[PDB]
Amino acid sequence: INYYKDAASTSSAGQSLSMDPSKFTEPVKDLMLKGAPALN
Amino acid sequence: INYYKDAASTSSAGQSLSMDPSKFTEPVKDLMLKGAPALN
Amino acid sequence: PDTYTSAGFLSCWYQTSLILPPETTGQVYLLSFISACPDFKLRLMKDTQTISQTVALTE
Amino acid sequence: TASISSGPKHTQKVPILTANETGATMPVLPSDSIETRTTYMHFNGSETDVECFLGR
Amino acid sequence: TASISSGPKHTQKVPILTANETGATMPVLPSDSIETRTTYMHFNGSETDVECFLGRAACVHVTEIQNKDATGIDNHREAKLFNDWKINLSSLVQLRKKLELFTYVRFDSEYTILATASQPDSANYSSNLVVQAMYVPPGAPNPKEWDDYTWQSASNPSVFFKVGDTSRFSVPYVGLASAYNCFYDGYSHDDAETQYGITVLAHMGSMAFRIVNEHDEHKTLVKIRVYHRAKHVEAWIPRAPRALPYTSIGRTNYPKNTEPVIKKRKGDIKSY
Amino acid sequence: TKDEVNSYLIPLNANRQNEQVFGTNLFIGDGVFKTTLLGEIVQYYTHWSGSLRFSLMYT
Amino acid sequence: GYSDRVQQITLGNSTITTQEAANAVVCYAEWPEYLPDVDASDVNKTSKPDTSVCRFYTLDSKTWTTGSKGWCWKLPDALKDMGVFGQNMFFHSLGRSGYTVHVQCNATKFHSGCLLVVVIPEHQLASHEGGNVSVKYTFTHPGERGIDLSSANEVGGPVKDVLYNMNGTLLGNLLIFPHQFINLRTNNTATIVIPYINSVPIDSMTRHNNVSLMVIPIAPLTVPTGATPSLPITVTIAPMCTEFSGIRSKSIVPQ
Amino acid sequence: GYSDRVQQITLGNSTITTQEAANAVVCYAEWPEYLPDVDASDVNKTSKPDTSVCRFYTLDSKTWTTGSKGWCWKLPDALKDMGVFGQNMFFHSLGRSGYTVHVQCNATKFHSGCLLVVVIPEHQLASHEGGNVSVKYTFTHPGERGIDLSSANEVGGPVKDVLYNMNGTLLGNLLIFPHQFINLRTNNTATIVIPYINSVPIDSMTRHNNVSLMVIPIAPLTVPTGATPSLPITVTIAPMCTEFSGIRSKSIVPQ
Repeated sequence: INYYKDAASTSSAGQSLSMDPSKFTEPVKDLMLKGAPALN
Repeated sequence: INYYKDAASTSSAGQSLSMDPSKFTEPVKDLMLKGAPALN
Repeated sequence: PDTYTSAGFLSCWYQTSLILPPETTGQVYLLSFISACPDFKLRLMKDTQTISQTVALTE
Repeated sequence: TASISSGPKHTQKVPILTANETGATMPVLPSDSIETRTTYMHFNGSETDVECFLGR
Repeated sequence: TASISSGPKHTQKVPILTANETGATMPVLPSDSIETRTTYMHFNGSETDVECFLGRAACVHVTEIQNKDATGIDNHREAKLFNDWKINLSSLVQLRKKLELFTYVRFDSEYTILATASQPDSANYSSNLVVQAMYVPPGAPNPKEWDDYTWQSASNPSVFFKVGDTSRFSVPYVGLASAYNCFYDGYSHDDAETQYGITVLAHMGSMAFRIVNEHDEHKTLVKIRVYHRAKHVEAWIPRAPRALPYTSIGRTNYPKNTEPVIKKRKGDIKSY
Repeated sequence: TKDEVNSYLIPLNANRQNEQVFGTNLFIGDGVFKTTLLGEIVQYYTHWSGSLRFSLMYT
Repeated sequence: GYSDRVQQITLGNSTITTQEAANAVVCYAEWPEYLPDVDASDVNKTSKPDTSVCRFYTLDSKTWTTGSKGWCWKLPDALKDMGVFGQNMFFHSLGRSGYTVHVQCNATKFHSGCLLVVVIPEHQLASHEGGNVSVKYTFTHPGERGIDLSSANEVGGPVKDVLYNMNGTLLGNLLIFPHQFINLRTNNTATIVIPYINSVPIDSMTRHNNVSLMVIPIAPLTVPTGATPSLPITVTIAPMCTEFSGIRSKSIVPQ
Repeated sequence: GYSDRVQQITLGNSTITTQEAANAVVCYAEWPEYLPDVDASDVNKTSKPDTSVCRFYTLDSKTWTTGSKGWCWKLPDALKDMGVFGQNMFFHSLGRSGYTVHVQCNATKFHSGCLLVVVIPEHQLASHEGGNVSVKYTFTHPGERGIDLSSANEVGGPVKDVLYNMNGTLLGNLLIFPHQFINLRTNNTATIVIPYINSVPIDSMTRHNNVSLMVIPIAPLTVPTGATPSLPITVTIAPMCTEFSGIRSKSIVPQ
């Protein structure tokens, strides 16, 4: 129950439960498959 | 939920969301169209 | 007024020039107005530097 | 809902010439005198409502 | 949902040989190089969510004001008759290092303000003072005396609470851009001598404190602690954590003749 | 040097060519703008965004 | 017969071929794109010179020697004088751009050495003075010359200490930023595509640089016996999806 | 209430209003348009800076006095230094453009005078020396200053005799070219839209001017009694549908 009118006044947000490290761990242009050779 | 009986005791009103500047910006008797000459 | 946030300048120049008819003389004047387009947004209310006081007024 | 897209103009219809002696403020916009691109307002004017202005 | 069962391998398909020059971190697992058994995660990673990481109150500021006879004081501000604070999150380092793990950050703030009183010299009693905290956005008249017209605060949000108590309110994200810049490699204009790095892009307002009470016979020291909790957090672009100590609000500068930050081995490279 | 009806009048000179009629920066919360209704309201808020309409009426 | 190894990038009227690449990085897995209306604020139609600005400019070459500490360029600064890109830059109030960065360094199978090529969004430098000394404008706008981390401290300039990234963080952790290594034994180029990253939809190109490109020797250069002890490093960079807006008189900037 | 008389032209970030126009001429009844593929030869994709080059540049003003003979500007020369139009010009090998020309001259209902405003495609000038003396480059590239037909013969310059259009034809027949009069009693501006006219699809902007704009007093200026005896004439011109192609190093031209 929100007792207040504005959105800033609500409690903390709830877990992204998004999670996708590939923008950080695999930003390569041509896709690399694990097990296939790195450099062909 | 109002806890009180009288109307003065309720919280602030809620946004007019009315908004019509023409009583102030265009109080002319004969309607002016933008693009048409001001004085004919 | 703030720098990072500054908006520009407005200037006005003769394009050709003012020409008065005969029998006429001196300076002519322009009146200038300002108003906001329907575009406009204002937010985060605060107190105006345009008014202050040193003792409470009375009747 | 702030600006529509508008391009070059060469008209007989000039929205920027008016007669202020009439007492009106004609509703001229950026797109009447420069070429604009679309943009949205993203804003309602909530905090300028008179209830808000006099309500603290 | 942690490890699958995997057995002996004798392949032409080697997942453990890679080329790090590419910039990727290939997702290698225990089961690519030893024989594993199934196990489940039993865990969600709840408490590492950025909302959780930045979402607890941190002390962001300690100031102090006193209640005393202002008679003959030529400079209230200077007597700590009242005091302002331009809001920041980079003056006490604990929360600062946490925020600067990200480049841009967007959140609502919840402030808690604790005020306690001290009476360091002989008093008959402890008085009960009410503090006033005014939020002064840039362009508002700033208080000059501890009882100016400014304190009327007719358009500026202010909270009145008692010393010993706590005040709590929450302010929406007041940034001018889409996020607050944790870093800014720019200037406010192309000036040859303008300041570098410090920007309005980070500006969060400013706050002025005073005691509403007139003076009693003794003097009373009131010390204000402002706590800040981020709620509704959004963070972009992770960066390397801060290694050297901080020297200034808003610049990246570290102190000269600082000490080696990497612990030297007591022994060889070969040592355990 | 003292407020006068005359500071609303921008003068124009006959026969000048190429020259400049007036100049101002656009800090709507200060300077020329500051006492206008627009300037006066803008000052109740901290932030503004939007288009401005500047018009000149010739007399 | 496609290898990760050979590549061709054609952009405008200019083409680059590498026969010894190591894939390419696209920052944060996003490719440069123009500014959508939903994200727009300024009402001005923007100018998109296209092929006259989106081509490859090769900056002047550096020389890696055994004593090198590393070099740093800022964008869009490094290009402030390249062809029509630069003119547009000084002439509009606002502009926006992504880039393709191609760093080149070839040697032989007897050399060793490894450079880190990294892009840091919003790289705010530190003053070597400490305290709250600022870093003057000119110092953070080296132009095509870039900053040479093995040059001496100057007054009003930034600190040039490599183990600290010019900001109080350790060299070792720069790997959290989009980056690629050039290991003479593997690699001979590094290519990174940079999408436009800012907290505003479009900004000024002169008062704010939005990425520093940094090339840092990490495993020292080691040449074969009686080889000349140095290799040149060349940086070629191409603006991509550039847009300029708010045209006028032409900025005048310090120094 | 539309009159032939009032008009607004908005092009780029600039707008012109006239309250005393006399219609507008569109050369040969054709409006500027880009270069179609069917007509193309150079294989290069062209650059269309759009709003940054297609706006109105106002050249410096002239002064009509009772002794004036007339002035002449060449295009694209007159604009060789205006903003990004000019940069593009020196930086590409080829370019192409149409223009809107707006000539301005206001007076009062007591003045008299009438100017001819005409656009001449391929106006090859004559040497005042006769024979086969050429007209040097600099002389036919006056820039924004244009040529002042009442200035003196110079060496290597063109002839400036008005009854002969600077080429051996009579002033009276200039009316076969798109033109408009400014008759103080009627008119206060002249506007001509110029489509791109050439025998090749695109050309060099520096070695060849494709139109001369000419403003010539024909009925002498006559001011009211004890009026100042002169009026300024201003020329504002806007490139329209501009395209540049073959970008490179940046031409260096005589003088």
